[PDB]
Amino acid sequence: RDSLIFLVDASKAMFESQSEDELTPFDMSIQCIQSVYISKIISSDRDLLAVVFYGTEKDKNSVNFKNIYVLQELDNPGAKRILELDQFKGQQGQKRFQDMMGHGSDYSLSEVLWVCANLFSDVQFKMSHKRIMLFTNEDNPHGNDSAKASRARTKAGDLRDTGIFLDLMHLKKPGGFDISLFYRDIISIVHFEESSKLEDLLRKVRAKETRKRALSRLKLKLNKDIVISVGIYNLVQKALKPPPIKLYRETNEPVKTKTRTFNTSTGGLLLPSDTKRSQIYGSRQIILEKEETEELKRFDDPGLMLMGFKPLVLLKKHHYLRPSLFVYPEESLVIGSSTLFSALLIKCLEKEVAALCRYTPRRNIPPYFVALVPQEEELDDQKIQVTPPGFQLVFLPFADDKRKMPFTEKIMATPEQVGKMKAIVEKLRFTYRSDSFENPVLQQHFRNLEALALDLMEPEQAVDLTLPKVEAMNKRLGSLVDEFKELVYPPDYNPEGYSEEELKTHISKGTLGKFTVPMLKEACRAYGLKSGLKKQELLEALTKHFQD
Amino acid sequence: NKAAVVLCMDVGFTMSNSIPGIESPFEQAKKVITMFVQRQVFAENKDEIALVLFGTDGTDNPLSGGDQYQNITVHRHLMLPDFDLLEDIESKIQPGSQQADFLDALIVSMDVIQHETIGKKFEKRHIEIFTDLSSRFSKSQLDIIIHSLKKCDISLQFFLPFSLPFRLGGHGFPLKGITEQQKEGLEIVKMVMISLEGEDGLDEIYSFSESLRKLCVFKKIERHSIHWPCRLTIGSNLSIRIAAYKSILQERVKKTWTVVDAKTLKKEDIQKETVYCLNDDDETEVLKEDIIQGFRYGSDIVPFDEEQMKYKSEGKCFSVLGFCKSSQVQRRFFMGNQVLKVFAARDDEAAAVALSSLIHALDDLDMVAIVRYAYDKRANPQVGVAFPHIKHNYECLVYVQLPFMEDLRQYMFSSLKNSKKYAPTEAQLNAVDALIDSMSLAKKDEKTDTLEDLFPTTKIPNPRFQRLFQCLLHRALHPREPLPPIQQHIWNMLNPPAEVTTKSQIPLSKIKTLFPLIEA
Repeated sequence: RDSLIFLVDASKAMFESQSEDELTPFDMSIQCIQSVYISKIISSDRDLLAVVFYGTEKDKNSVNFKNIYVLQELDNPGAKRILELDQFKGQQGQKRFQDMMGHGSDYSLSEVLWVCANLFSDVQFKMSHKRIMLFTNEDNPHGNDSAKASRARTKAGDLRDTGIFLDLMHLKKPGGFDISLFYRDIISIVHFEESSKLEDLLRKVRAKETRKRALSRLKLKLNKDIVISVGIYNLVQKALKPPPIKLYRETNEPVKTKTRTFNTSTGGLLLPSDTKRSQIYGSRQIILEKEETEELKRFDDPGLMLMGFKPLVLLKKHHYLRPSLFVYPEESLVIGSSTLFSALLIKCLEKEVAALCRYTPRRNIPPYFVALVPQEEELDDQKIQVTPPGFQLVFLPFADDKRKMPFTEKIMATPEQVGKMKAIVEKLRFTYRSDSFENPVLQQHFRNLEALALDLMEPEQAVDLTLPKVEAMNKRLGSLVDEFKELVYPPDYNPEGYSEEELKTHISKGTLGKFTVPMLKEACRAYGLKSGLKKQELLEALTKHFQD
Repeated sequence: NKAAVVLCMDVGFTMSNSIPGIESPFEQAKKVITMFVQRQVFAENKDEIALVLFGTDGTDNPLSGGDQYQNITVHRHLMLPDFDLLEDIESKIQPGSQQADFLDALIVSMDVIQHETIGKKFEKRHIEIFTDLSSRFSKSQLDIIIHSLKKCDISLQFFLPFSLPFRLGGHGFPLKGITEQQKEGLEIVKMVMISLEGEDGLDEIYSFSESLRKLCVFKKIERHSIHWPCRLTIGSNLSIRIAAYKSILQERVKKTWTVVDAKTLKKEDIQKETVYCLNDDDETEVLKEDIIQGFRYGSDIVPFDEEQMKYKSEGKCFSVLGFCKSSQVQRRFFMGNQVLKVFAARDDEAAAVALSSLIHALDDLDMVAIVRYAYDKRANPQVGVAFPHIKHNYECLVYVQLPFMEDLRQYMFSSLKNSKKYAPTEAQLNAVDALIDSMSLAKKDEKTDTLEDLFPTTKIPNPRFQRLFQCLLHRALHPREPLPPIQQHIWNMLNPPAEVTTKSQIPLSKIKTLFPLIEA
């Protein structure tokens, strides 16, 4: 279980919007937190979250320290917690926060750092990660109190030693936000840009709300011996609608499910060796031990066997088979890998070539040829890492995965038509980004689920973004539609209601001379051309009739 | 729906000729033939199969009246294939001493189809001949042969011991190293195929070895996939009738292992009983009548006016959201487990043109369409990409599902380029540059300005099935013996050409030394 404390600066600056139709840094902060809470609930993650504000007027922390208010201690996300945080969103919610824990107050980070470090201890479980995410638009908190500023740097330095990590979600402030004035010696380790929009803040939060989780770790053997360890990560993973659970109607308590197979006639409970495996084909039964059903899948031992390098050109976009994985070096197992790996990534990029490997996930599983496509790192304007460095593990289909298709005749459009369509395509241009759409169904489900867990009057019918903005598209298209139809749809269209070839080839391939004389006659008969009684004759004729 | 296939197998004497180390034509043919029958059997296809043999010591065929079509045997008449056919191929059937007239066999093979198909309904009649074209034959029949094949609509395929160290099924015999008789037979084979299919017909002449690493034997009998009809819509005023086909879809083991009793080997006797009880201590049992469902919401537990709150979709669709630079829709985002190819509704010239506009329009501006996809009413809507795909014979859009936000798992990773801790040396870089060069699985060969793949993994069948089938069979025929080792030709096809391994040696050695590696 990973723990995450959300630390929010409640100074007076945090409630002043930077003169735009943008939200106040406090508002941004709160909302990105409700987000991480809801994110965790969606992926049914078991992580622990906390909410802590400092610089407030009232206080609430284990040792009555001043100006520090612990709204929520480390615990799992719940409907009520989100509702609570939500009460501080928007301008009206700002007042609610102000009233309850009046902002603009004296404080010292050490005391604050301690309380958070303390919320962890209090935990009664085991924690894989301990992080503190600080939301503040104040870059030099104790520049006037050269003592607090010192206790804070120390106190921070101590947390790192305890394994607690702090990330800075610095927010906008008039003039900018100089990280080098203080937080420089406080954050754990270029850095992220300051967040002025809720859009970039969430992106920055999402990029740190979780910690690397490998799908596995394998031996990427360059050959029998030369081997490097890599971590296989699944950056894309269809989010499923979690299934319902069974409960003891009276206590609404979880119910484990045991499964016991047994022989019906002897009422005896069956053990794995009291049953064999069967399959039938017609009037033929085939029996194998369970061990054998698995035995027949075994090929390579787990890992990625190198097969060679192939120019990226040969890999085709429409040759998709299943989501791709991400390959990064795993220096922990085999030391030196990050180096070999790095060299490869550098050379594959230079040569525009991917490394072809015979991939085998776990034990007893048929191999699959994959392409390790070189992937260069990319950061955007906010310094957020858009594309990591390493290799994209791409599955290639076997012959059986391809389904060929018959075709009718090709009926190509005219340059005037392509023209009108081009115009239409541009009016409907837009920037695609992978985080563009939310899953209609998941939203609906959990939105309702929330309303219910909150005994709310009714649920919040989400807005399907996946749906096409028709009225808009229409308006933006203007007459182009009607002008396009004219170019392609007849006015009465129901929109919603021995052939020359052969013989020429035989000649090119020199198989005409292999023709029997009867075949030669019929051929000359068909072109009613002047023949003969001899073969060479018919041969000379037919060839001349075409080529000469 | 149904295909009638005749496997005309050469069993003549020269088929047994064995060159040191290399499996004889007879053994290779036996392998290919079994690969075909295995598939047909464990897949449960109702395609009927007849097996003709020419070169047998005796004569057993409908046309043998009068010392003609001698040494040709119709070992198996048209009918579903069963294990009794498979056991006949391994054991039973052996190499002959005679040399039958290869075209005579063909004729006998054609006769099996013609006569034995009258009372039935087949969609395709196909013949597969495996021979080394080593002996004499009379060209006199060619006349009738061709014309009948065309009239009866019987398709054809040839599998030989060569093509137009030897590793069966690998990716590595000069037409000069074959006998002159073989050369003459090949000219008649080459002709026959040209008269039947023209140029492309020459691509219907394979070698036993390449046939092991291909599905070409099943080519003429694959069941076409049904289309998905829908309207590609742009706004609410533009509509184009389309048809979608599953271009890519992973094939999977269909049949499952049934649990039976170690002795009766029956299922009936076996029964799994799934019961429920309190999860924490004082593990009391619970009754179905007293069990409800409900989902979790964090720490909350909601007992789930209810199902009646499920997402409501307007149903089936393929509507456009917008267009955008292709570069923004990166392959590493592709999701789902299929690839659809969208064409204009069949026989709708208008639509054909409409779609063509779009397709070319996209290929030009170099953009793509982000679309909303919904298979049927009950289906979960999807958001994906539709990008142009233009070819010689056709044009279409390739649909592929894209991700929803909740599918994104964004982890940050440390730049390895700016890492002073790991940055490789110049000695190390060129070392790898050397390796990559040596292990190239491609070559700018022949048509000088052309690239040739030396390891087309997507032309190789999943080694999963042939493996499974082999085992299944070995257990059906040899119940007592333990499952056999993987067949070499299967290992040989999953490995790269021999060249690559060779050229790699030295480079690799240097890379071994230059890159230290020690387990923690």
